[PDB]
Amino acid sequence: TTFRFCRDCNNMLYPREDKENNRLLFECRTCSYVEEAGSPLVYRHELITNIGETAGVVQDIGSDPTLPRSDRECPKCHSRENVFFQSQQRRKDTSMVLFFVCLSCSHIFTSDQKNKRTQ
Amino acid sequence: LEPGHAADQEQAKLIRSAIEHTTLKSVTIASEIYYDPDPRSTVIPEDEEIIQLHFSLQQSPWLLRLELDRAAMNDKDLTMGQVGERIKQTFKNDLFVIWSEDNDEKLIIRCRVVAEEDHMLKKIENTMLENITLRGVENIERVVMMK
Amino acid sequence: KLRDQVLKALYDVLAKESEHPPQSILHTAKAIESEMNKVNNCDTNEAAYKARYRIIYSNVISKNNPDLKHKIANGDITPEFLATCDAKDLAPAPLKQKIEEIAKQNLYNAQGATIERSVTDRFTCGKCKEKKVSYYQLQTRSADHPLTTFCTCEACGNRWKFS
Ligand SMILES: [Zn+2]
Ligand SMILES: [Zn+2]
Ligand SMILES: [Zn+2]
Repeated sequence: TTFRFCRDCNNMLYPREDKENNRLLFECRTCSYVEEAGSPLVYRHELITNIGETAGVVQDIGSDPTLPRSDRECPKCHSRENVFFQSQQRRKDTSMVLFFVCLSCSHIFTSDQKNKRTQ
Repeated sequence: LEPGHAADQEQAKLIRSAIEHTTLKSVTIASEIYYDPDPRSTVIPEDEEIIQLHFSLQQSPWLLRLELDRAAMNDKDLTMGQVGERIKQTFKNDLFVIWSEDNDEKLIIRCRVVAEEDHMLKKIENTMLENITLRGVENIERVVMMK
Repeated sequence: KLRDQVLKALYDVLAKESEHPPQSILHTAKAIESEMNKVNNCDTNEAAYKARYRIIYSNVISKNNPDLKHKIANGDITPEFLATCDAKDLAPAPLKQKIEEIAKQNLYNAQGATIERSVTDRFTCGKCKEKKVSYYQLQTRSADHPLTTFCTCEACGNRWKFS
């Protein structure tokens, strides 16, 4: 849950209650700043998480020799200069989907054929 | 298995779901905490359909939302009622508990509490996990079937 | 007695969603209350009655809303059978097929690892004397002297060793 800090004293904003009006307010507990809530959702604790992620591409990935080159045509620029690798979420279950970094426009196409991502 | 019902596939996954230590923690997806002030209409518009029922037929504003997964909830044969009836009899008649049904796009268990009540709503956040059994014997995690 | 709770639920729900059925109200609601009243058990159940019917008439406001008349019936007969099962399976749309599509995905999870190992026809077994033996190189003392070689019989269970 996106969490805001205040101005000036720059600190953690803790949610307190507005009794007389029935609404939620974040406040600083070393200063005297208080502000309204942009949402009613205060705390989230994910257990079963849906995840499947790429890498930290610096675009300089093309400038690393130890990365393999396949030969698919990139969806947009059509250059057969790809470099690929598996999902960087190195968890035990995650699958063997290859991610292709087009060395011409830095587009990221996959090998997947069951689902779809704009990620 | 019992002499007779030993070669029955489904029969096997019925006993399975009665031995495996199934906690509320096993089926839970996300445990959220909302500031819902008027306990007669939910702030969340994906819940509106729920309250209509549990009113048609004095507490506190700090709501505690729980999303259960349909998938896990049918490996170990359970239904929303059974889940909800279990929490409501752990803290008994001092935690306002409600739950959806088995035909909504998303299952939800909404409960409210009854002088720092945001700090007592986490004492109880942990009990609703590592101290609550649904159906199964304790210490028996994972139960595999084999022919 | 508390049939009012039963009363309003039907009448109100089946006629207020949309004003489109008039006066057929005093037959849809009226008819399917004694069926629940004849089963309610004025106590007995203690809510196992409520639980069903209450939660039945909430399967009526959800995403099946095209089919969430009917009501208008296909043999509204479903409610006496809404006390056993309770139909239940019968209430969703093709989200049924999803529920039973999940069913299969759960059986596959229950069964365990399958011991698959390439068998050789270059082996004699004692138990069944068959030609179906797998082994695993290793290990004790490799080379000089020699090296162990432990087989197995996936038919019979026996184990021996070479050297
Ligand atoms: Zn401040
Ligand atoms: Zn490109
Ligand atoms: Zn053998």
